[PDB]
Parts: sequence; structure tokens; C-alpha cells
Amino acid sequence: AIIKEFMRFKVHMEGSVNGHEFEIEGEGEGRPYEGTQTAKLKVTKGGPLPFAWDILSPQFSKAYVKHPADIPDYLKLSFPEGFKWERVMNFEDGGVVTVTQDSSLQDGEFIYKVKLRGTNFPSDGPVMQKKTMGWEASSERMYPEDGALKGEIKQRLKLKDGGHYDAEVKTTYKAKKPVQLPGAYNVNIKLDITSHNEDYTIVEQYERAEGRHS
Amino acid sequence: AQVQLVESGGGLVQAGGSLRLSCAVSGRPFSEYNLGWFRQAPGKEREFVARIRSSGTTVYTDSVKGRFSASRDNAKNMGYLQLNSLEPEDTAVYYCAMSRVDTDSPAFYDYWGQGTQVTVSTPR
Repeated sequence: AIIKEFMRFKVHMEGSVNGHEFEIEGEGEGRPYEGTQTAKLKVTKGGPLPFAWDILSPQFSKAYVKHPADIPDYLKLSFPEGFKWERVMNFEDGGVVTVTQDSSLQDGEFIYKVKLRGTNFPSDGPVMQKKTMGWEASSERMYPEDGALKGEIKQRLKLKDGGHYDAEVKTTYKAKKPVQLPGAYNVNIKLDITSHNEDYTIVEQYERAEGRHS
Repeated sequence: AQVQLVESGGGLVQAGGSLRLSCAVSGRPFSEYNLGWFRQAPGKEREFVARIRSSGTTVYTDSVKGRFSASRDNAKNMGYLQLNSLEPEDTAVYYCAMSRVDTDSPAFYDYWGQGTQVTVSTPR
């Protein structure tokens, strides 16, 4: 057995945002064929963080996307070896987040390792001032290119004052060994922060994700 | 609530491995029904795999004989399909269905599950 209908994961992230270094450790679980999962994350170094948790939340699992039977589930098929991904988020005010990630399978659990660098967030912007309140539901346009699977998202953060704050996100996903790529399709995603302590050093998340034909 | 058949037990496994599919039935006196299993791979038509009659006798399509085994537990309102010695060609969505008609034809089945994905890979 490689992927069961219920799977746990462990995640470690090391990051820096506007020069502030930190580490996070977490554990999650979900139902990969149903497209649902949760995670509990803890800031283990560099806490409390001086910036919005919301820029980190999408970095903590695309093996848990429900796919129609006729769309190859490339990231599931990459196991047991797994896959890597690289992401750039370009925020409307010039902040940039670059992310690299490795996903593997060890003793029946997924293992995630994340490296993140954020730069150029304005000091009075909503990220450094912690003025965000969660992502709106996203649709990621997926397409094969250069032997990899790529995704593009127009992502939108809610602001506490009622406004919104946008980012353009591009990700490249690459299986460690060659497996069958899909055609172009969409992945619908909704990510929720379901609980947090006062300074966001312990945070719980829930995500639902489902692939659909364009 | 409405009659429901719910498959579980699928996933991704390497060739030669095994999975145990199950079908949980609600809303009917399960012991009266025959339970059929069908599968559909991408680009192909859905095909009969196996069935267990209300009487307990079983029928298998030729390509799965000696590898797959259908059983039932009436007290649990459950049917089972044990998949042993899996091959890449067994990759498909597997469906359970029930009827009081004894047949391999999907046309006479009254209720269908939503399906469970079974993917059999080759090692590399």
C-alpha cells in the first residue's frame, strides 16, 4: 500500500520574512481521495512572528486533491518517491514570497520540508501590520509544461478593514520519477484558519481541494 | 434517508499487492439483495468483475479468477471484494451495485455506489 484513504503528514518549515528568521513544525491528516485535510502548526523558533500568518498558510499538500477519474492525479502517482514544488507569490504592493518544498513518504506518512523567503513587504502594509483575515476561495489553473505540472492562481486575501489584497501565484510541481501528466484543468481550493492562540504561535488549518475540468 | 451504497478501501498500491474493498449498504434489507462489482478504467467501458448472490454463491469474470474474492456479512450490511495479486491492468474506479435480479448486466441493478479508485503502479 502506498496511499490509503486516510493519511497523516509531518511538516517542517524554515523561513525568513523581511529578514525575520523562524522555524515551524507541524502535523496533519486527511483523506486524499476526498480532498480534505487539517494541520496543526507550531512556531518553534523566532516566535512570535512579526507578520501575518496568512502568507504562510498555503505552504503547509496537493496529494490531498480530489480528482475526477479521467484526470491523472500526477502528484499522487509520484509516490512512493514523491515530488518537489517551487512557488513564487507576487503581492500587489511589491512583497514577494519564494518557496521550495520536498514531499516524500516514510513509514506510511507524508513528510514535507519547506523553505520560504519573503522580501519587500512595506512596513505599513497589511502583512507586516497583521491586518489580514484569511484567503478567499481560489481556483488554480493547472497545465503541463516542460515535463512538469504548473499552476497559476489569482489569489485574494481579506483585510480586517473590509478591503482585499491580491497576489499572483505561480507554482511548478515535479515528480521525482517520471509519471503521467494530466491535461489542463482547474483545482478549486478553500483554506481556513480554524483556531489559533493569541500570538499565532499555535495555529490549526483546514483545506478542501477538488479538481474539475475547465 | 435514501438508499445508499458507499464503497471504501481503495488507494494506490504497487503491482503484486492487495486491497480490500467494501460496500456499506443502508436503507434496504441487505440479505435479500445480490451484490455486484463493476470497474471502469479511463477511456474504456465499465465491465463486470464479480458478484455474490443473496444465496452466497459467487461469479467472477475470467480475468480475475483466483485473484479477487467476493464475500458478504449480512449482520454488518456489508459486501467485500478482496483484491489480491493486483496488476497495472486492474487500475480503475470500482463500483458496487445491488439488485434482486441475478445477472452480470449492469442494466438490472437498482443502486450504485459512488466508486472507489484503485491504482496499481509498477515499481521503479
